[PDB]
Amino acid sequence: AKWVCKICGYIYDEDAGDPDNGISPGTKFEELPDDWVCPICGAPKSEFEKL
Ligand SMILES: [Fe+3]
Repeated sequence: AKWVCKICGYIYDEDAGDPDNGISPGTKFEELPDDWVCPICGAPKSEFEKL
């Protein structure tokens, strides 16, 4: 799945993960740490919408 940061437009792609911030590819959004935030704008998970 992809999820979009409603603040900045960043797309969290679960296939890509977010390895620079400790997230391996294939990590589902729901598996992201509570303290993970948009690596662009720092918005919390609450500001993401699933596409
Ligand atoms: Fe953002």
